[PDB]
Amino acid sequence: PVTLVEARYKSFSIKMLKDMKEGVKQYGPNSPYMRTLLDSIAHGHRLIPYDWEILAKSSLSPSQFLQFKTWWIDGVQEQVRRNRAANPPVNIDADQLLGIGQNWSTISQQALMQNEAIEQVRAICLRAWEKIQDPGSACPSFNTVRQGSKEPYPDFVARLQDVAQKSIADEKARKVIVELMAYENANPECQSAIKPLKGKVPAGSDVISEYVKACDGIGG
Amino acid sequence: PVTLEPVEARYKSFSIKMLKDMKEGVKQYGPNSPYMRTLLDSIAHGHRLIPYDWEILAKSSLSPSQFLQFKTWWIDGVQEQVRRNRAANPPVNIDADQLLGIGQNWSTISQQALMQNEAIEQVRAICLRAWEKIQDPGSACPSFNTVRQGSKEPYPDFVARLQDVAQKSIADEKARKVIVELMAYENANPECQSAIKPLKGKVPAGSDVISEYVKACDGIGG
Repeated sequence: PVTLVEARYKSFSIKMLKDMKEGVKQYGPNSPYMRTLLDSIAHGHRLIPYDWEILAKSSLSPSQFLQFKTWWIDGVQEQVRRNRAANPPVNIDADQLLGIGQNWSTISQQALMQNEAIEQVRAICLRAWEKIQDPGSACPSFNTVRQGSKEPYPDFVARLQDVAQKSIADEKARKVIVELMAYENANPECQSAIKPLKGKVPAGSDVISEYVKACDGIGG
Repeated sequence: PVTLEPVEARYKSFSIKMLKDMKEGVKQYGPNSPYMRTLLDSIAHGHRLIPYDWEILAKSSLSPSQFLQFKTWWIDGVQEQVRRNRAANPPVNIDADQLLGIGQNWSTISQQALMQNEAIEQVRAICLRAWEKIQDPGSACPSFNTVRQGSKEPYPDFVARLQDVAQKSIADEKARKVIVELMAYENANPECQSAIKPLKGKVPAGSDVISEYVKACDGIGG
């Protein structure tokens, strides 16, 4: 990252890259430990689009760098359409956020970027990292995730909370969908255990807290 | 119906539309739908119905196998009114041949057009209870042991059958209220008995028992 009297760009150490690879390989790219570590890296530095490529290339499988680059390209193609419709329109084109082109293809040209382009490339890079799949799997639809027999209830809810995180982009639309689907796809035991509790949050609680509290020793 | 205009009491028959919609109601919804009960009550309470007009309105708007029941329960409901019309002091001068519209003194329209209002309320309360025992066109009234909720049947469709049985068998409604609330638990399938068991014996406020029962079986039926 770059350090603010002029712009000086220094690569990462070996320890940071070793920790990132050892995290991604063992726990997954979207385990909560990796999200916490990645947000601590990104919010605590000044990342140019060179550094997202250096970080993601040296940490991900080659089957996952393709997905990272693809959803980065999709995110900047949608962010450009909201950038020209401004009043005044901002001078943030596609080739300034992708880190390629004629005027933006070397680290000396990129190190003189403003705060708004930094905070705009950060959100689309994080949303790109949020969509990277696990090595052997594909993202399923909501018709497939059902609590099978002999399976705990929070293990069932924590699959829905991830499926609704890869697909749907708005959090308010995530909450209503997972609150609805937590009752329809449940086992008959947890459905009968959860039916007298529906639509009743007592005080300062989440709905799914009382839901997982309700059916508790049911499966096993 | 008859009109008391200057007094003088003239007789006028029903219209054609007033008989036509009564027949089209009875034929389609049933004789004891909630629509026909209010329609018949609005006809009866807002007019002056002598026992000729009840027979005209009942003959022109019912099946041939249901006039045989209306006339029968009319006869049985006047066989028990005189037992409470001479055995209560002072005994009133209302004989059997006045509420039935037959005999020698009460057999023509001009004779029947001059009855007193106590006899009018009495024949009204007999006929409205006679109408509540007419059966659907192919059915006999079952007993309380045979109205059991079958599997894959919703709950309000079962409680409605219970109230339909209890409206034909019991004449007192205060005893109707306390039997449906017991049979609603006693005659349900186990999928609603297990869902209704923790609720028995308490209602919070502003409610009754039979709606707090049906709230707890919201999605259990098939």
